[PDB]
Order: sequence, then C-alpha cells, then structure tokens
Amino acid sequence: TMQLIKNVQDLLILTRSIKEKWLLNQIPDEKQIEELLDNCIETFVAEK
Amino acid sequence: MNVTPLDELQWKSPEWIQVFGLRTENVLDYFAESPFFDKTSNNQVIKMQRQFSQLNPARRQILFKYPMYMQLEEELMKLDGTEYVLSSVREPDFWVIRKQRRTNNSGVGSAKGPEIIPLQDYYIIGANIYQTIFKIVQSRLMSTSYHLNSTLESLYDLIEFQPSQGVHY
Repeated sequence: TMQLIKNVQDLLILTRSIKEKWLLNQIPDEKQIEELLDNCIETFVAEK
Repeated sequence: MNVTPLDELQWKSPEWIQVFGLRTENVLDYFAESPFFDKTSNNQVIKMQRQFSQLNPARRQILFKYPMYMQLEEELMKLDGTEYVLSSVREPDFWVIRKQRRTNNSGVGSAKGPEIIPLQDYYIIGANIYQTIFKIVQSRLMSTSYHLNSTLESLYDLIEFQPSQGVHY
C-alpha cells in the first residue's frame, strides 16, 4: 500500500512540475495625429 | 470442544489445605487428586502396592534430607516409565516437582544407568499449580503488531494530501 501510493503520488507531482517548467521557463499615421492635435488645441482655445 | 490448555491450568483445593495443610510430606498427596497426575504413572501403582501391603545443586540436598524420598527411589527403581519426583523445595510456601520419565536400558554395551528424560514443568506456588515461552513471545509480538496496525490505519486516515503542499494533517 505505502509503496504504490507513494510512487503514484510522486509521478503525479513530477508531471505537474514538468508542466510548470513548460509554462515558465520557455523564454520568447503621424499626419492624422497632427491635424487631430491641431483641432483639439484650437477647440480648447475657442472654449477657454 | 473447547479445551483450556493445561499449561495455564490452575487447581485450587481449599478443603485439602484446610484439613492437612501445605507441607513437603504431603505435597505429593496434594498433587494426587489433580488432573495433571496421570493414573497410568507407576506412582499410583506403588500407592496401591503400599496399600495392599499395609492391609495384608539442591538435588543432592533434598536427596539426603528426607527418608521418604529414599523410599521413593527404592520403590521406583524397580518400575520404569512415567514417574513423579520432587525437584526442589523452599519452605514454607514454594515447592516444585520434577516431571521426568525413566527408561532403564539394561542392555549390554551401555554403562550408564536408567535414562531420565524431562516431560513437563510444574510449579506449586502457595495452594496453586502452574504448568512455552516461545508462545508467550509470539503472542506478545502479534498483539503488539495488531495494535500497531490499528494505530497506523488511524494515522493514515488522519493524513490528508494536496498536490501544492504535499501531505499534511
């Protein structure tokens, strides 16, 4: 009983450790913005 | 049919000790009515012979101390077989007999006397009688193992496991 249970539990822990290693260890326009800011600043100037 | 082992069998005879009392003189007389005293032993035959005649280290110490013990040899040397003889005595409460069987091998070529072979152990403690240590040891060990099994199964029931920690309580 003790040996079977211990061996199976050890194997399961080993599998989880492998999966954890798998997850962790594996290392891997501008012009439109111009008129956008121009309209924003002129709108604020008018509204201020 | 369930039989209590004779090794643990203990006889008490309050009437006999009340009437006669405990003494080395009648210790064999006390033993006579017990179940352990076989009726086929030559001691009983000697007893009926005496009755019919009337109608018509410490071993050497107890050897030389009593004359009835002498008469026991000179009446027992003639009859070979299962016989009851005293082992040792310390007064006024402790007596033990020696349970041996005799085969008087008078054949040619044997310079030794009659062969004496043990058969059983008997201890007279007070008014009580007691009659293998291997069995005692194995019984104690097996009961210990049973208790250990109970404790370990209870402890394993108490055990709780989680993958992220191991086993805890």
